[PDB]
Amino acid sequence: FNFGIGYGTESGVSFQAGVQQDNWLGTGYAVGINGTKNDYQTYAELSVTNPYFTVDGVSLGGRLFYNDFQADDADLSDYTNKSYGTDVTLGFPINEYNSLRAGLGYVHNSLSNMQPQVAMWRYLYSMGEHPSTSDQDNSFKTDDFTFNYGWTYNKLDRGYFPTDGSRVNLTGKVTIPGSDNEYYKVTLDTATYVPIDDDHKWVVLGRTRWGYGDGLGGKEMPFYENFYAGGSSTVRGFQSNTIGPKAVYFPHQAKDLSKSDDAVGGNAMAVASLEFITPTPFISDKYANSVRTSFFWDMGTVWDTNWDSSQYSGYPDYSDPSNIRMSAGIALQWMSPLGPLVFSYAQPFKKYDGDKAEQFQFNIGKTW
Amino acid sequence: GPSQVQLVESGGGLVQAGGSLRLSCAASGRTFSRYAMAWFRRAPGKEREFVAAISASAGTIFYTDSVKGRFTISRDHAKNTVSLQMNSLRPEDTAVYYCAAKTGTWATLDRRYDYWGQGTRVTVSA
Repeated sequence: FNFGIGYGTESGVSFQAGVQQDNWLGTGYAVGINGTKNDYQTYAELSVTNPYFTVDGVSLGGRLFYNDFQADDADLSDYTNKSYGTDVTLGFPINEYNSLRAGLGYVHNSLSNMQPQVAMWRYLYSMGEHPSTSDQDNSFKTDDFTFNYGWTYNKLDRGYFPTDGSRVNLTGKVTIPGSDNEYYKVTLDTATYVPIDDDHKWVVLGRTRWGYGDGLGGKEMPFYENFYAGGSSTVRGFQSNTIGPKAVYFPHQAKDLSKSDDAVGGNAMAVASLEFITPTPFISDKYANSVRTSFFWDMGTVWDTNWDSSQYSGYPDYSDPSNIRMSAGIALQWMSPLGPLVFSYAQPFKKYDGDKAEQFQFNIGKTW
Repeated sequence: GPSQVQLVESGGGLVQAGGSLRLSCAASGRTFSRYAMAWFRRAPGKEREFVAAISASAGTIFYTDSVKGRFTISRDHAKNTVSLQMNSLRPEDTAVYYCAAKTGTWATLDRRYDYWGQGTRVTVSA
């Protein structure tokens, strides 16, 4: 039973515990139970995998999970999403640097505590529901079935502090007819290290992250699948999830709407980053593999392709993709004897109304 | 000092129908986290209802239609201190006004807030 604890600006205090047993009872199958807790998320799963579905090396694995998400604690317009479901996925190895995934999933979503807002209600209207705009004490449940696929490319020279090679992850999903929702969702992550000097102490890192999803036949993608940008892992110098559309709230009685700086996310995202890794200035004793220093330029955007700017002239056009946030700063990573250490200082030099600045960001971790 | 987060309401009292009152609320002790803060109220016969909220950044302000246009919620320059300026009051504003705090985004439901104050009485005479 292995644990882990962490503390950072993006998710607060993280707790992790799990255990893995292979060849369970001499049957070939592997079993595991894993759980994670955030300031905004509690997650737990149970998996049973067969690495010999075919002699060719194809694996057939199952998953049973529950997830509780409290959007207010992630700094989004308030709502609660308690979900659970199952997943069956095949994994195909292609070569040393490539692998594929194909699977089917079921997921139930229980939504509650939705503070009425325009974009969120636009999705609900597309689902035939007509909840009041004056009551946060509401409820909406869905049951979906999905096809899931993924591709992983990885040819790095080493896992920790890579100096050369690229990493690419592609994931996609789409609902199967008969589900409640009708939509698709795709994401692309890339990272490319290029060494400048012969000794690989000066390195250029280029990272990209893309996401796009949309509904089918009148329906929209559910707001609880939105993408988010801003924070330590996307655009440093911005508070986690602040980048993109902000909530437009309905009035409360027990066309007059309220502006806000509460992020909500969007169904389209584009994030890029250029990082210049250098040797640490006074720590170059020739055994400096424990620290990595870099300067970076981050940028990203998140928009709502279904925002109807004409009906909401008094409020920004949240469908425009061109409001590109940008930042620049410094970062230090350290494999210290107390655990992994990462911190950065960044300044946003391109902001938009409502965006929340967070110049200093860090993450601390311990594994036992 | 206190053994937990404490919210202390100040202001309030007796005012004429068309008068004004300024309430305040402050998180006692030392809190290193920024809180969204809100005002609720419970009338003599009715149940506890929402009045106004303001985000931690103060960028989001929200009122119930009853008091919209008459009340004004604002964050003080100090840590986690909010005020509620109530103008053109009315006998239907009489109630115990409670202060509520919350880390993360604001909300209208009382169960979403993590800390509450003891409340202050507000009385409006016809």
